[PDB]
Amino acid sequence: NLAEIARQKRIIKN
Amino acid sequence: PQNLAEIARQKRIIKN
Amino acid sequence: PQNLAEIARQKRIIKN
Amino acid sequence: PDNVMMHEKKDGTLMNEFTTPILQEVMENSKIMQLGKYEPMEGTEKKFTFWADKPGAYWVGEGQKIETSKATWVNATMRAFKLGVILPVTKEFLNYTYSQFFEEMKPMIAEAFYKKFDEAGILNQGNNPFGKSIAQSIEKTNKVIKGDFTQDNIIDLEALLEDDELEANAFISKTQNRSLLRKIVDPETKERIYDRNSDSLDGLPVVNLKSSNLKRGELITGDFDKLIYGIPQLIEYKIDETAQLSTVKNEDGTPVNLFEQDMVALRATMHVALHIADDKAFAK
Amino acid sequence: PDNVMMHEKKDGTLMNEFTTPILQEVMENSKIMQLGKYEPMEGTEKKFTFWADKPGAYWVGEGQKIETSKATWVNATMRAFKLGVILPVTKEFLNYTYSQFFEEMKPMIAEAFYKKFDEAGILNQGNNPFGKSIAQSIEKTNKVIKGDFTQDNIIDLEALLEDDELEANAFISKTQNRSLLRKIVDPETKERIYDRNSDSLDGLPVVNLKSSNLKRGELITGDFDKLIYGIPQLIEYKIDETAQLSTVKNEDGTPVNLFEQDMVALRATMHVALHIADDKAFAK
Amino acid sequence: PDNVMMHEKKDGTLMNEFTTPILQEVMENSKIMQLGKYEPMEGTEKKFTFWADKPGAYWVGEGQKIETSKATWVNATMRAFKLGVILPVTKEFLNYTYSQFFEEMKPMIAEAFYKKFDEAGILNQGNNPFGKSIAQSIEKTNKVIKGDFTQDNIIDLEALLEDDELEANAFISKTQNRSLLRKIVDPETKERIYDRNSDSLDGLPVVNLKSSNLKRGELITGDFDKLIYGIPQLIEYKIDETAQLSTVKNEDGTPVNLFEQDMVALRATMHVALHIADDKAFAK
Repeated sequence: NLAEIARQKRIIKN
Repeated sequence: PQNLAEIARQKRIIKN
Repeated sequence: PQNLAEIARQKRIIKN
Repeated sequence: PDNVMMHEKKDGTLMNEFTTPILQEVMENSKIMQLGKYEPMEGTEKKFTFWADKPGAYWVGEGQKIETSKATWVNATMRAFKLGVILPVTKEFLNYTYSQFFEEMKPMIAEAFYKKFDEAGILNQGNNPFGKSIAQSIEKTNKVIKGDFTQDNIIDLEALLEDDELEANAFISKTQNRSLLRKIVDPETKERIYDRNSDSLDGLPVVNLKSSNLKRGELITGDFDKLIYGIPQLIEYKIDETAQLSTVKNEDGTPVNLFEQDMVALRATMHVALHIADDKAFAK
Repeated sequence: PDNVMMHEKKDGTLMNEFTTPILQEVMENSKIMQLGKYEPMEGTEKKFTFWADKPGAYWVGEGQKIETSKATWVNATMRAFKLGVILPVTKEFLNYTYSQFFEEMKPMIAEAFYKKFDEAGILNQGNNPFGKSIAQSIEKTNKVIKGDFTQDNIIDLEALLEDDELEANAFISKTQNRSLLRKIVDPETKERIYDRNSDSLDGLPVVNLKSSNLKRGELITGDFDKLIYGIPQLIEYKIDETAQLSTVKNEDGTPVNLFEQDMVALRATMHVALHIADDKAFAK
Repeated sequence: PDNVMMHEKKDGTLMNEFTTPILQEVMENSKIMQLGKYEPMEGTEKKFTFWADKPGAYWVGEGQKIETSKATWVNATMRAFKLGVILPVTKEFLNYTYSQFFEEMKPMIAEAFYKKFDEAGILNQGNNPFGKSIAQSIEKTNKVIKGDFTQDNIIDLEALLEDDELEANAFISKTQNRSLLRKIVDPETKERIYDRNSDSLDGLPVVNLKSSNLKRGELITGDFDKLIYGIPQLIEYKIDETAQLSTVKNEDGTPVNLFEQDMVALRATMHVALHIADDKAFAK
C-alpha cells in the first residue's frame, strides 16, 4: 500500500 | 502481622 | 520455554 | 468495534480507515519521502539489496551480483497538545465523534512528523537519530567543495559520486540559499543553471527544506529507503509536560492551566547507501 | 474477591496473601531486619524499660532508680519502577493477571526497600531520618576503635560492649572488608578467626551490607526492635516524576516518554535500646 | 500430529517433546548453564535496571539516581554431517521415524552447539559473538592479576569483585591447571584451600572448561543472563555447500558423492553485569 502510494506521488521517475 | 513475626523467628539468622 | 525454565533452575551446579 | 457515534475512549490503537490518510499527508509534506523509496513492514524487518543479472545463456564471464541484508529499528513520537486543549475532550469529542476528530487533526500532526523526519534525517541537529544519517555518511566518506558558486564545481559533486558508486539524482537546498543560484550564468550561452520556475540545476528535481540550519549547502542522494509501519496509538493524559512550553518561559501545567492533550507515535526508520557529496564554506 | 482472573486495577490495597511473600523477600535481603526481632504494632506503640528494687514487708530507703518511656513512628516508602518500564500498558498485564504480576515484581521491589532502609537506618545518611539509629547512638556513647585488624582489637571492641553489661550477638562488615578479615591468624593459637564457609567472625554471624557508606568498619547488634504495619499497597502510574532521573539529565515523564510505573508505600517503624559498638579506620 | 509412525517430512520445526531432551544435553555439557542464570524471551527482549530513590512523604532527598535500559539479540546455526553417517532412508528412516532420529544424534548437533556458545561467551575468539562477553568485560574493567597460585593471590583475585560490592560464586579453570591448584599450601590454618575430592576452590564449585585458549589461570562467574527461545528448525536436503570439504582436496558436492546433511539452528542470547575477574602469570 505505502510503497504503491509513494511511487504514485513521488517526484523521481513517473 | 502475627504470622510475619512467626515467619521472622523461623527465617532469622540465629533462631531463638 | 516454561519447562526449560524449570530445568534450567533444577539442573545447575550452584543452588538446587 | 467502534465506528463513528461517540468518543469516550482515551487509549488504544486507531482504526486503519482514519490512520492511512495521515500517512498520505506525512509523505506529501516530507521532502525525504520525495527523495527516498517506501516499502512495507511490521515492527522490525530484514530485507535484501542491489540488482541481479540474467542467467540462461551459455556463459562467458560477467561481473558478480552483490547482495547484503539490512535491519530496521527505532520508533517516533508526538505530544499533540494544541488541538486537544482547544476542543475540551470527552463531551466536545462526543459531538465531534471518533471520525471528525482525526479528520480535523490530520493536517498538523503530519507536518509535525515531517519536520522531525527531515531534521533528524539529512543532519544530526534533529532530536531523534537512529544510527545512520546523511551528515554522518559525509564524515566517513569525506568529499567537500569549499565556498564555490561557479559552473564547474556543480559538476564536481556529481563527478565525485559518478566514480565511486553510480548515477546522481536529486538535489536539496533551503529558501535563503536560492537567489544566489539564479544569479549564476554561463559565459558561452545566455542561460541560467538554476531555473526559477522549475527547481533543477542539471535538470534533476530540487526540493526546499524549511529547517533553519544551513547557510551554503548542497548534497546528492539517489537510492534511499524511507520506512513507516502505520500504528499511531493515541493516549490522552492531563499532567505536567517536559517538551510543551506555555506562552512565555514557564513549564506547561495541564492540571493548573485547565487544558487537555493527546499523544501520537509513528515508526520512523531509514537506511543509507554510504556515498554522498557535500559543500560548505570556510573563509576564516 | 480478586485472585487470578484479570488485572485492570490501578489503585488497590494488596491482600495479606501477597503481603507475606513480598515481606519474606525483604526479610532476607535487609541486614538490620535479619538481626532484629519484630513485635507487631499498628500506627504507634508505647514501650517502657527498666526494672525495680523490691523487698518483702520491710523496705529500707534505697534503690528508687529511674523508669523510662518511649514511643515510635515514621515510614519507609520505596518505588518499583523496573517491572513497569520492562512491561508496558495494562492489556499486556491482563494476560499476566493479578497473581502473575506480583511474583515477577517480587525481587525488584524487595531489593529496593532494604537499600534505602539501611542507607538511612544504620548509617544516618539517606534522606528519611527518624532519630533512632545505629550511627546516631554511637554519637551519644563513644564506642570508637582505631583502624587495625588484629584479634586483640576485636576483643577490645567486644570488651567495650561488656563494660555496660551487654553481650555480643552478630556482626556487620562490608563486602569489600571481607578480604582483610580472613587474613588474620594468631601466632600462638594457630587458627583463623573469620571463617569463610560459615560466615562468622568470632563464632558470631557477620552480615554483608551492600550500601557504600563504609570502608574498613565493623558494626555489632543484639537487642534490637524493627516493626512493620499494614500493607505494601500498589498504584499504577502514568504521570510525571521529580525524584527519578532519565539517564542524562531530564526527568521520568511517564506519559511524555511512554512508560508505565508503579508506586508501593510500605510502612516500617524502628526502636533502639542503645549501647551498640563500631570500629572505624583512623589512618592519619 | 507427528510422534513415531514414519519419517518423510524434510523441512519443519521440532516438537517440544524432542526439543527439551536435545537441549538438556547442551545445558549439562556447557560451562554456562551450569554456572549462570536463565529467563524466557520472545525474539529480542529488552531489560531495564537500577534502583530508584523514593521519599517517605517527608523530604524528596538530595541523592538523585539514574535508570539504565538494555537489550539482547543474535542467534546460532549448526549443519552436521551425522545424518550422512546414518543415511539409509528406505529401511532405517521408516523404522526410526521422528523419534529414533533425534536419539541417534542427541549427543551430536547438541555437542557442536554447546562448545561454540562457551567459545564465543567466556572467551571471545569466535566469529559469532554479540558484544557482551566475559573477556570483553575484563578488557573494559581491568581486573587482571599477574602471579602464581598462592593463597593470598586467590584471596586477592576474589577481592576484586568484593571491592565493587559483589559476591563471588564459582570458578572457571581447565583440567591442566588442577596440578597447580594441588600445591596451594597455606602458611597458616588448614594448609589446603582446594578440595581434592569435590572440585571446589574456596567452597565454590570449579567448572572445568576444556578449551584450547586457556593456559594457566582462573575466571570467576556468578551474574549471567542466558536467554534461549523458539523451538529449533530442521531441514533435509542433499546439496552442494560453498564452504566445507568433501574428502581431502575438493568442495563437497552431493551429485559427486551421496551424503546427507542435517541442520539445527537454536536461537540463544547472553548478558553480563560487567564486573568479572581474571588471573594470569607474570611476564618475565
